[PDB]
Amino acid sequence: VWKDADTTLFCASDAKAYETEVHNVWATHACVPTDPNPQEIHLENVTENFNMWKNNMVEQMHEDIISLWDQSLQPCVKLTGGSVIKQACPKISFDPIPIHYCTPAGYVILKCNDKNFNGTGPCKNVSSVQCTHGIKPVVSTQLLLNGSLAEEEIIIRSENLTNNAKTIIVHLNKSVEINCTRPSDIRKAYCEINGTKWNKVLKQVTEKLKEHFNNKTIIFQPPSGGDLEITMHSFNCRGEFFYCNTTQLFNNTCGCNGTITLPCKIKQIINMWQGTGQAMYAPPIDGKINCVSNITGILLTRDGGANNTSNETFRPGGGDMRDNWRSELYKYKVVQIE
Ligand SMILES: CNCc1ccc2c(c1)C[C@H](CNC(=N)N)[C@H]2NC(=O)C(=O)Nc1ccc(Cl)c(F)c1
Ligand SMILES: *[C@@H]1O[C@H](CO)[C@@H](O)[C@H](O)[C@H]1NC(C)=O
Ligand SMILES: *[C@@H]1O[C@H](CO)[C@@H](O)[C@H](O)[C@H]1NC(C)=O
Ligand SMILES: *[C@@H]1O[C@H](CO)[C@@H](O)[C@H](O)[C@H]1NC(C)=O
Ligand SMILES: *[C@@H]1O[C@H](CO)[C@@H](O)[C@H](O)[C@H]1NC(C)=O
Ligand SMILES: *[C@@H]1O[C@H](CO)[C@@H](O)[C@H](O)[C@H]1NC(C)=O
Ligand SMILES: *[C@@H]1O[C@H](CO)[C@@H](O)[C@H](O)[C@H]1NC(C)=O
Ligand SMILES: *[C@@H]1O[C@H](CO)[C@@H](O)[C@H](O)[C@H]1NC(C)=O
Ligand SMILES: *[C@@H]1O[C@H](CO)[C@@H](O)[C@H](O)[C@H]1NC(C)=O
Ligand SMILES: *[C@@H]1O[C@H](CO)[C@@H](O)[C@H](O)[C@H]1NC(C)=O
Ligand SMILES: *[C@@H]1O[C@H](CO)[C@@H](O)[C@H](O)[C@H]1NC(C)=O
Repeated sequence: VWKDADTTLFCASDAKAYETEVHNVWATHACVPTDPNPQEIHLENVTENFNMWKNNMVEQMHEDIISLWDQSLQPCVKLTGGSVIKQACPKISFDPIPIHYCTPAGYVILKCNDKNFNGTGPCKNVSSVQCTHGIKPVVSTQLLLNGSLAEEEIIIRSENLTNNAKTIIVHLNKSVEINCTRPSDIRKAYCEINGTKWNKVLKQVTEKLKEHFNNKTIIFQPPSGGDLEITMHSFNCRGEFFYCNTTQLFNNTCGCNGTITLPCKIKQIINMWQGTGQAMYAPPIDGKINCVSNITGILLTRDGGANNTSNETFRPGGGDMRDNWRSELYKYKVVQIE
């Protein structure tokens, strides 16, 4: 028998002791080795209530990735609270590895196994684990990359679908590849996407949004302002910060069924996701830079004033990295064995 409780977690990883890669190096000194023989125990006659939007596991993983990034990414110049920090800025090797989050003695992790569980409310197929599965701390906006997929249906996850400032997390069941490259202006980059698969999955998601918003007309629109970090789909590829224009995906047109080519730029000055200010890095490395990533989720914000209007308007959201961890941690919760 158990009780809801918060506790300090510890991380586990398949990290290589001989790697120079920064994620491996952080987990070699901050995490344990993954359990060589994990045990999931299904708990019968048991229904449990979950809530991904009030889950302390998210804020603890957030804390970890903050610290991994400040130990691994060394910008030339940091501009925080008036201070201006000059540093060394060698190029690093960057490629995230899965992290597992594990309870200490006396506590345990309950797992929701309902395939169409939306994130809040009851779960009747519940298991028990000592560690979560392997989660990749991928930092990005608009699109959630290299994550896990919904088992059955596309799932809409939000704290309050009526609050328009409450972000929406769309969990796909079919991943779409995005192939982003800077070949051998050295900051010009691009991304290739199957419009065939994108527009079909996009149409499937607007069907899902009709269910939650009284059959109304779903309209996709580009971000209506902000810094480049949220107006573009931004991510780190091998240590370089990419900024990609995604208006061709957030578009209601679809003569369009081939490959979509998104324009991208590698930026050296960025607004940090940790909130601490600005940072400037060094020019990108020699040679072809290439990352192929799975799109497994979308982040969205709904427009306002349409209380009386016939349609609903959704634009690609992002910015708060806590929602990125929420999208992989939603099915877990820590409880104290009483
Ligand atoms: C409704 N949303 C609220 C909202 C909106 C925008 C933002 C926050 C919250 C937080 C954060 C504030 N910090 C700041 N303004 N300097 C700011 N996020 C970021 O700057 C950010 O993610 N950058 C970033 C860096 C690198 C990569 Cl690869 C990347 F993919 C993204
Ligand atoms: C509970 O979840 C498991 C794992 O996903 C799956 O086999 C099935 O949906 C459920 N099985 C039982 C016995 O409850
Ligand atoms: C999720 O399901 C619960 C009931 O299990 C319901 O109260 C809530 O409105 C649902 N939210 C969404 C976004 O579907
Ligand atoms: C991408 O998705 C496919 C299937 O959806 C899977 O086989 C592959 O391992 C995924 N890659 C990553 C990095 O998640
Ligand atoms: C994903 O879920 C949607 C329901 O929104 C469904 O129509 C679609 O067929 C599913 N795709 C797969 C591959 O199961
Ligand atoms: C969702 O937000 C609306 C708008 O403020 C609010 O009136 C409503 O109470 C919220 N829904 C819930 C279930 O709290
Ligand atoms: C990614 O794009 C590059 C350049 O367009 C190409 O050489 C490579 O084969 C692509 N990879 C995949 C998996 O499509
Ligand atoms: C929404 O539209 C579908 C169309 O298949 C219909 O079956 C359903 O009853 C409608 N719901 C509402 C609330 O109008
Ligand atoms: C993205 O491209 C469109 C034209 O396709 C352009 O109007 C828009 O300004 C671009 N996005 C940003 C953030 O500049
Ligand atoms: C888009 O996906 C389909 C799979 O349904 C694949 O056959 C096709 O090659 C992809 N697009 C391109 C341009 O190759
Ligand atoms: C997704 O995974 C592949 C292989 O694991 C990797 O090359 C790519 O860089 C990842 N995507 C991002 C955005 O890091």
